[PDB]
Amino acid sequence: PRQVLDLEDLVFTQGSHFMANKRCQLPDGSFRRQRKGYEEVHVPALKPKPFGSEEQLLPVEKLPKYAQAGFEGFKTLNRIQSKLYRAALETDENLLLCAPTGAGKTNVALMCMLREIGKHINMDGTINVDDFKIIYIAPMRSLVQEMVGSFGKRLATYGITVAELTGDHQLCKEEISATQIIVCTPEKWDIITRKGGERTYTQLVRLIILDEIHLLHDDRGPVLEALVARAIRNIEMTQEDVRLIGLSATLPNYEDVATFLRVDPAKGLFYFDNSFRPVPLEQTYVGITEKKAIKRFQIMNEIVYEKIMEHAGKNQVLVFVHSRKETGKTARAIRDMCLEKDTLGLFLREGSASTEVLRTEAEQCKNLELKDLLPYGFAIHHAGMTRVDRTLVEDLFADKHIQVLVSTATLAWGVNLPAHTVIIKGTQVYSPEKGRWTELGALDILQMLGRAGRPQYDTKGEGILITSHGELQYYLSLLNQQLPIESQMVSKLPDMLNAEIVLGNVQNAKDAVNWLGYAYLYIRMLRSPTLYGISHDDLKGDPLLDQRRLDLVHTAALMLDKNNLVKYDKKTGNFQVTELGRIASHYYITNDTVQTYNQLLKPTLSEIELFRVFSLSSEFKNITVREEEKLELQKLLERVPIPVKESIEEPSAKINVLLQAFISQLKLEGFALMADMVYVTQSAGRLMRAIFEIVLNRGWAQLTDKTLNLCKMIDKRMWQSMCPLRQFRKLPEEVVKKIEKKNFPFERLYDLNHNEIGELIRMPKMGKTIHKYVHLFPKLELSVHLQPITRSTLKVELTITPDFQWDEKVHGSSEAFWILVEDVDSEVILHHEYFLLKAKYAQDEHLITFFVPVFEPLPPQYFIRVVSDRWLSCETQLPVSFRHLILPEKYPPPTELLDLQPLPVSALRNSAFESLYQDKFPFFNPIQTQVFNTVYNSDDNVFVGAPTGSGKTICAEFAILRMLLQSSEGRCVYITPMEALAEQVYMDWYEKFQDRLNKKVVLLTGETSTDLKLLGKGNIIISTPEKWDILSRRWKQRKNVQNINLFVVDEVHLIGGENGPVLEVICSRMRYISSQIERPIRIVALSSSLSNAKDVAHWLGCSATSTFNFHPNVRPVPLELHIQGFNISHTQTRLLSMAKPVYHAITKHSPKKPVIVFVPSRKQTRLTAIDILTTCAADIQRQRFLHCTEKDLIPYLEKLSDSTLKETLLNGVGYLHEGLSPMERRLVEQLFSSGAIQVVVASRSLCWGMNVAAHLVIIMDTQYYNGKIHAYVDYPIYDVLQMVGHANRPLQDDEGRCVIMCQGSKKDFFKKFLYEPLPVESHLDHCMHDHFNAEIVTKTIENKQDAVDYLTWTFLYRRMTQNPNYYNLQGISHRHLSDHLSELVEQTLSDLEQSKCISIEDEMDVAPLNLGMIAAYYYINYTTIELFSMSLNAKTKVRGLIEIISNAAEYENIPIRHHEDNLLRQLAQKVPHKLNNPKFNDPHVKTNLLLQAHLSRMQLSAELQSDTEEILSKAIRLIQACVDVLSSNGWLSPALAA
Amino acid sequence: FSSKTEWRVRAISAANLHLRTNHIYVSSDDIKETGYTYILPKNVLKKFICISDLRAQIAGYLYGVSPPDNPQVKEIRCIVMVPQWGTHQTVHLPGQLPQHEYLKEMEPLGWIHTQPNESPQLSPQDVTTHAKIMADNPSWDGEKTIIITCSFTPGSCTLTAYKLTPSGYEWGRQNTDKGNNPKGYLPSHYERVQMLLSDRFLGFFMVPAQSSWNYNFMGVRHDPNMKYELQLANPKEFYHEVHRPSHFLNFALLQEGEVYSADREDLYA
Repeated sequence: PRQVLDLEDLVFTQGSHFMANKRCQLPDGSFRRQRKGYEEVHVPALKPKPFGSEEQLLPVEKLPKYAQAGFEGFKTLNRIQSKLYRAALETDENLLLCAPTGAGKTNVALMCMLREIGKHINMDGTINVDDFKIIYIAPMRSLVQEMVGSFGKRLATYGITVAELTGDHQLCKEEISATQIIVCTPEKWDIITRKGGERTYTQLVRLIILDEIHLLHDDRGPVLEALVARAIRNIEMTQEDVRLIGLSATLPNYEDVATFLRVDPAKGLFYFDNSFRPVPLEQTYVGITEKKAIKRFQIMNEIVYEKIMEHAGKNQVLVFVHSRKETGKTARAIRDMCLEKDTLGLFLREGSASTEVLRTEAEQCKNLELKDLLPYGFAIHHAGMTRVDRTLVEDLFADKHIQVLVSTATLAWGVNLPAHTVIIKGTQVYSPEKGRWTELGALDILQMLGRAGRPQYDTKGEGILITSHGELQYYLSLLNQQLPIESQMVSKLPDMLNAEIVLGNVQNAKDAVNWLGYAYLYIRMLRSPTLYGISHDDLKGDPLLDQRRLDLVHTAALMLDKNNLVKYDKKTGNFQVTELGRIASHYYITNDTVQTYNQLLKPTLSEIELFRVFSLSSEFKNITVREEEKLELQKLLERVPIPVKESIEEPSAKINVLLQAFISQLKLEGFALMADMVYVTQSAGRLMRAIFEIVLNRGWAQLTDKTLNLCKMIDKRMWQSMCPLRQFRKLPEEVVKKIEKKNFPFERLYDLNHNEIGELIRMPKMGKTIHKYVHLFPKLELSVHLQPITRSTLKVELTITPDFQWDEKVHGSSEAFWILVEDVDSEVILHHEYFLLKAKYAQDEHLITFFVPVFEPLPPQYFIRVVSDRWLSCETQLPVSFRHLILPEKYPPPTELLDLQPLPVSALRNSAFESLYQDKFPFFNPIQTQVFNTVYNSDDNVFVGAPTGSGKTICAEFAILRMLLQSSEGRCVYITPMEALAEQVYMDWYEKFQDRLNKKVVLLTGETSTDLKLLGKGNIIISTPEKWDILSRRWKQRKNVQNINLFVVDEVHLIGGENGPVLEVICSRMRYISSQIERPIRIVALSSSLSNAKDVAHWLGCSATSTFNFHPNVRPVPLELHIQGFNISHTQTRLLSMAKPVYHAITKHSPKKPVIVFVPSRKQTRLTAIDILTTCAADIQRQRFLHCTEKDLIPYLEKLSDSTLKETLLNGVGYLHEGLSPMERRLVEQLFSSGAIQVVVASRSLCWGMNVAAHLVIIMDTQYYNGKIHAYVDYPIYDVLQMVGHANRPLQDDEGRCVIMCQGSKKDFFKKFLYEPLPVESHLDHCMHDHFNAEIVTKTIENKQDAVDYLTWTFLYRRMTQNPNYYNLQGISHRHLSDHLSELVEQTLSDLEQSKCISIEDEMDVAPLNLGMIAAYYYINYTTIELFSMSLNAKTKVRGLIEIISNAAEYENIPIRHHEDNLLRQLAQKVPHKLNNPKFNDPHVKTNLLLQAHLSRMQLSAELQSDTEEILSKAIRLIQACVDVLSSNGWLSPALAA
Repeated sequence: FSSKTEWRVRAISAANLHLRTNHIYVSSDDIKETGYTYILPKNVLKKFICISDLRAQIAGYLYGVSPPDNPQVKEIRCIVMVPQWGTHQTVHLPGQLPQHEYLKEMEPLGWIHTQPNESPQLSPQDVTTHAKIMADNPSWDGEKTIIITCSFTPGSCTLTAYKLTPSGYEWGRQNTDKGNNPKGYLPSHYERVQMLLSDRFLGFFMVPAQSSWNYNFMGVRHDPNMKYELQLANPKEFYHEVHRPSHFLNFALLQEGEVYSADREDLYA
């Protein structure tokens, strides 16, 4: 069905100049006459339409009050504004106002912004700035820059920030976040949308005002086409309405424009033809007819002189030219012609005041050319002359002293000084983009003629247009409402299709056609098929034009696939984004250019080939080297440093030399040559950034360094061999060149004193400034610490320390660096990553942890570089050296899952035992089949390493059954690292054992009083490592802790995590007890597949014939893992961009099966649920995730409290977070398990406490914001493994699919660590003190030799022989091991003695002290009790004792998230006690605030109460410690207060 | 040298040096079979070839060790590049020998230098330079140090190893003529020693700290007695920007510029 079209044939070659109406009818009084070598056509000043019988200029005292303050000094409104103020203020309806240029469209735009602003009034205040944003799209940059000032002045009363969109992507996003009224060009807004920087505030963008929308005819028209299509499609899909205001010129097809804007022909459509122009203009046209350009130019000069003479003594003249030099050239020319003819005085007659003012200002003038003209009535105005001088000219003209301003279009655009008469001279401009002399565009012509007639002084404008005869018709049609607007989207359709695909809006040809329908092109093709290459036959064949749209989509996809920007299949019509396409869309590069780069770029390019490749870009395809400039090009060829392989007659050579000249800062002479220079430089910025991104992604270190240097060099207009002090634009070029002459490395200056540097440069006067600037220069310090993790992966903790004085004026809000880790040859990047240094976090260390692979031929070094992304020569390098690196031994192979037959339930022995396995499964999974003969039939300690969800609990149950068979009065203790998991297992085994086997199971809690009773009573003691350590710390006293028989430890692979050392110490203590207590405490360990399982087996007493380490590919249900990279450094932007991919993955992988999506935090859950539902609704498959019917939801939806949760569950989506009550959690879990709801969005912290398994597991953004360090720390691999293991449905699902969407930085880390088994290490060295003091008071440790012996039991000691470098060790030798053990133990003992928790005598014996006994008694941190004993005096009180408690080191882990500071600040002002110097980032002040809030029983947020409960959990033990320490001290009143 | 466009043509030629790095020939002839054997890592070899020039010779010190339980073979584990400027037939290295902490574990093994074209004998210049270095520095044992010559043959680099005999050492230490054919130079002064490549281990480079290595364009700034501190990094290219500051720095500034430049708004930025 699809057919390939000829896109370039379909396009309009003239673009902006293309003509659509073959005829051009002129008004009644529009005579014409052939004067001489030219034709003079006239058109009279249109008579204004008589005021309607019931229409008037209503004063500003009638519009709403909130809109009055925006109109300052304005008494009545123009006719147009008075007509449509009701539409622009009272309704949110899309508008299409067609008004003449210079009729006051900006005031209508202000009316619409005032409506959007009055929607937010903040009654007591003035405005709620941070709740809305308004986009104002104006076409020219100068126009944007002047609208910014105008609207800022107008709206200053509201405090609304009006800003232009400029700068790098980070600067633009910060600007958006900081401001409200975003003024921008179509290209700028399109590029920010493509890059996604505004994704965080598009929701708050409540209005877009497309000003001067006749740009749709221009080659820039596709930009507005894409903007409006995207805005409308987002409105329709996401349903968040955004109001479109189209301010357009009076031209045809405005009905189609309104259709394209979704504007009602009745309400939102108006038409104010040129009759309504506030200052009607008599427009005359002089079409020169001769066919020789020399005579054409001479006639042009004569005609401009004649027209100047026409109004010489009557009115002011604004002559418009194309070039800055041509400005002064023609101004001096006309001055000389009037001088020759003796008509010079007509302009400046004896107006003594005006003439003397002009003469004085001239004699004050610093511009020589303008000084030459100011004495007379002539003046020049171009951007290339001083700001002071151009404002001088502007104010002089406003004072009417000057009579003839010669200017280019920038004045007419960016400054509103309207003159009585305007004279456009020639209308021919050298376009480098087309590489030839072309014609003025409609937008520029309209703006330049808009100034014709000052509304204040002028009663009739006079616009002369001196053109060529053939082109006369084009401008006549443009200016007589006869230039119909026509889409140019066929020129750039592949680019827009690629942009949409990259943004993810369109995925397959169907969605692509759906988007294409909205575009303005669609309406044009529908209305007029012939003009767009379509036959009425085709139109009748496809009334909606679906076939033609599909053909266009097919052609665009074919181009994109051929250039490799998209992976397009002709079978299903689906699109897949390529990284090349991502870069192309983000940097607006053309598909031909990106293909050229993909074909040419190689790892081995040099700085000579780089320039050639850049020059060969298709963007310059039109640029052709002309002979007239060849001699100057040769001069530049001789002077440019980088040799040119090409021959100077190639356009590629031309671009090469032009770019080198720009960078070298040389000055050129030929106007066309400077035009080409400007064009190529402005293109080169983006082009070189794109090439740098390509090479960075492909991992070529040398070439990426070269290209980044070249990008920064172009930006800073300086070769990188220069003095880096030029980058400070405030410094004198003379002093920077003196420094350059005294050539020494820049770093030499840092160590010196300001006088020292001043005398080195021989500039003592500058010395202080140079010192300030050199110290302002950015600089970083790197400190690396590396630990081998396995034989093929290291871990590098890199600390970054700023070494410069931050200064907002030069640096700004942030500084961007690139961290590159590359191999010995520095030819392949192993790890590249961004790094943002925000101003808030300067002068402090930043940790950056990453995993870098190490290959077989162990290289001598790797290199880590940090290079600024903006500054030149701001680099720092550090060689990481593998000279003393000891790689752990390669781990042994897993115990292969021998192909045993399915183990039948009869294999078990006891009938009562089988009773609880009969009806659940008739056979045990192969893992249990294999492990049974070792667990049930054998007695030695057993290790079972199987992937999560492999039923390790059933093997543990076999062990319990074996113990019970040995004796019914045995005792099994089931240790589980997480309390939620402990609760789950307690329920499972209470239903399994106690209810059926009548065997007691007791779950210990944090109460030592009842824990002993439960242990002595029950037979299956569920415990957590800490709740059991509080018991085993006195195991000698507790016989119930001694006469155990079975010790089951659950997922010991959680030994190497936070709180893991507690589990490790209790397990090692049990091993030692067993060794001493005359009867082995047989141990059964369950884990995920562990690479280093042999060591743990040896530590725990296992045998090599009882170690069962399987592989992650041994799970009963196979797993399909998919990791999606999202290279978005910003975290919120990545989070919001992942939303649509979640829905796409749900559709692709599990369309009709359970899905669980794990989100980072407590707030992201609701947003993710709402977003998935919104996208499913945008697609026609609404409520598709509700496998049940709403009839079955009311009984459960009536139990919930969260109304939004009720809404999502009604639509078919549930969500879970800690803030929810257990009732709600269990209810949604029950619904999901039953299958009523398909999608469940759960918090990250909940991955452990979940009684549900789904077919599909999606993981979001595997990082979370730790506010203590204000950094996004990665997910622990234990938690991630738990999340992926939740994708375990044994019988319902043949496979389990899990998709993790993670940053490209962590992509490789997850790819590595999620497929292979999991190595585990010990972290006891850092949390050693607590348990060591506990054992000291228990008297297990009595001398440092016994301390070393005690350490010889810990799992730590085992790993200090296989992976020593992990523990700062330098050798596995006995000497090294003993020395490290002695150093560690001595350090810990010394620290404890300083805390006074122990006493060391003879430096060899340890004895307990009161602080140590109390800390071990109530399980407090030795540091916390030290702080308590020191801070607690005889005269403390509750007011201060609460503070002392809040300073306890048991609260350092209270979560500090984002948005948590402002409400904490609010809380600080209400609690009974005030806090001194409260830094709300501090967990201790936070904990004090929440303690006071709990005591005062005030209302708290759900998330804050979540942490309040955690605080109160340990608060009781902390205050008990307070009481006991004050008891020891002997302070009655403080003890009473405690 | 012409120094006007000859450097341009030579830079263009040097831009293609990486093609030579896959056609390497080792001259295994006249080897005495009795001395040490030497093993050169291909990564450092290829980097050295790439960073060189076709006309002006470059040279760098070799450092290496012996593998365990095999002292008659020597692995070259490091190459040091020092501030130098050379001509088409000699290299003017500084008197100071390399000194750094990492080098303290390796024993100097000689130097390696490029040659514009292959020759069948060790040149008087190379022998005299080797003898002078050995005499000045006691650590340079005359039985383990060697000279490695890389000759740019048509589309290839031919590597040959030479060892200095005691007679050649005396003649070099006494000689003072720097001409192409000094008196008393005989083919008995040198002998060929076995050298071979290896893909089994990787060596590294050491370049100066404060400055770069190539001074050919900054000839005046170089002195034989110049002192220099080393640094663990990788070398730049002969024609790198840093090595020819004159071409990039001798330009002029902008004064009253951009006044008559074209008007083109950068709409996208």
